[PDB]
Formats: sequence, C-alpha cells, structure tokens
Amino acid sequence: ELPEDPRWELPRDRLVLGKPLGEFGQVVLAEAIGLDKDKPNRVTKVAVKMLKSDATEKDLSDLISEMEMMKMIGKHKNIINLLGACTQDGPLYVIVEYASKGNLREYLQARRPEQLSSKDLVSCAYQVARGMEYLASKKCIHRDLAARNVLVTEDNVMKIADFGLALPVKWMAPEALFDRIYTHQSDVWSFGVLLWEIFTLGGSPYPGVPVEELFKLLKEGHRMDKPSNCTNELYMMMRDCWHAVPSQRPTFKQLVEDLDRIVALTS
Ligand SMILES: CNC(=O)n1ccc2cc(Oc3ccnc(NC(=O)c4ccc(C5CCN(CCO)CC5)cc4)c3)c(OCCOC)cc21
Ligand SMILES: [Cl-]
Repeated sequence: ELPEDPRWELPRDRLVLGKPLGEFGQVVLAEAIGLDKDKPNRVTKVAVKMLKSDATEKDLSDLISEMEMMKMIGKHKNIINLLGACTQDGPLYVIVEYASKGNLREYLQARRPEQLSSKDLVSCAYQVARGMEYLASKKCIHRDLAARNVLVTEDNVMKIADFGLALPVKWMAPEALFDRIYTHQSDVWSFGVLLWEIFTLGGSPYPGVPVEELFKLLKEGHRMDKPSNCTNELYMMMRDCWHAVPSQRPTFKQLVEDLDRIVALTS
C-alpha cells in the first residue's frame, strides 16, 4: 500500500485510458479530465506509465522511485514533466506530458528526403542541450542519452525521457563502458552521438562494428566521421563531446551557449 501525496494525486474516474503507446514498464495513451483546477472541464491528452501484468516487487519499487525523482526535479520546457498520479485503490499510474510525434529517431527517419531545414535540426539540438543543462543543474545524471530517449510534441518541442533510472553501448563514454562511472561528462559524450544522429536524420552509429571491436577503437582514438549535410563547426562540437579525458569535454552550459549562437546565424 503506497502513501498518498495530495500535490500529485489524480482520481481514477478523471483518467480515460486509450491505446498502447510503448511496451521496462507499460505505457498507454490517455485523457485526463480537469488537471488544471482553473479549468476543470478541459480534457488533456497524457501518457500513463504503469507496470506490466507479470511485474515483480522490485519493478514496483523502481516505478515508485522514478515517480519520487520526477517530483524533486521540477518543471522545464525540454523534459517529460510529471502531471499527476493514481497511487490508491488500484495499480500505480504515473501520468506525464504526451508527445504526439514520437521519439526523435523515428521523427527524423520519417522526415528523410514534411522537410526539415538546417535551422530546424540545430534548434532540435539546442532544445536537447537546454533540457540537459536543466537536469545537470538539478544533479540528475541521465546514463542513457539518445534520440530514442528524446520525445517530440505537437508543437515541435524536444523533451528528454527516461532520465535518472536506477544497443546502448554505442552511446556510452569509455569510462562508463569500462568502469561503470556515470557522470555529467559521460552524458556529454552521449550528446555528441545525439548530434551525429540529428545530422544523419536518425542514423545508426558505428555501423557494422561489433561490441568487442568498439572497446578497442575508442581506446586507440577512432571517432565517427562527419555527416554529409553537416558543417565543420557542428562536427567540432561532436569531436569536443568525444574528448578522451572527461574534464576536457564541454559542459551543457557551453553547448547551450554555442548552439544558441549557431541557431541565430543559420537560415
Ligand atoms: C523518467 N521517466 C519518464 O521520463 N517517463 C515517465 C513516464 C513516461 C512515459 C513515456 O511514454 C511516452 C510519453 C509521451 N509520449 C509518448 N509517445 C509515444 O510513445 C508515441 C510513439 C510513436 C508515435 C507515432 C504513431 C504513428 N505516427 C505515424 C504518423 O501518424 C507517428 C507517431 C506516437 C506516440 C510516450 C516516456 O517516454 C519514453 C518511453 O516511451 C515508451 C517516458 C516516461
Ligand atoms: Cl495534480
């Protein structure tokens, strides 16, 4: 039996569950009635994460921990924000903001040659940087930053997902891969691969490279090549994110500052 929290508790009769959206815990589309108490007759489209039918006691503990983490972090434009929850007299439902256009990898893959400009791709990169600047300032390490874990809203807002949970190897920094040392600097390495994903329109990184070979290539100092539709300045930003010593990588503050200047100058 879970403790009630009046700040976040939505009644179950205010939540109409819809189609399944995604299958590490089950997610469904839903409609919430009267979230903003200013307008109690308004319907809001929401994503509702829950446990699977064959879920353990440890899975419940993780999903509770995930909910409590999201309360502490607070609201930002470029993250999947908590909107409410159903904890009492039924299954745990963690209600969050709905992102109608899916994850960023599929969004880009679908829109390969409506078309997206150069300015749209750098804007997309800036919003992911701005959202990670926030999560870093709230002391939250992602551990798994990628285009699959960025969602896209109806109004083209990039929202970071699956942040701070208690193949992925191609996004991990060497220190994270070898020693399991996850830091804010290892999330920058992962952001570098996320840039490479954006400017390849959802490309698969290190293609035809097995797991055993990828350990050696990074140790020896090999990196991914420049994309075709991509400037030199933006590739230097990728290469700086992929610096071997973690202290020498840029911060998300610097990346936000650099990307803000680039979006302004791009057409
Ligand atoms: C730290 N904890 C958290 O961050 N989280 C807590 C709860 C939680 C819930 C999450 O699920 C959500 C949230 C918001 N939106 C979604 N959207 C979709 O799945 C979606 C996917 C694909 C389509 C496509 C449908 C078909 N057409 C085709 C053209 O018409 C193209 C769009 C449309 C929609 C899922 C989540 O996202 C990551 C995992 O997703 C399974 C992170 C979460
Ligand atoms: Cl609420």
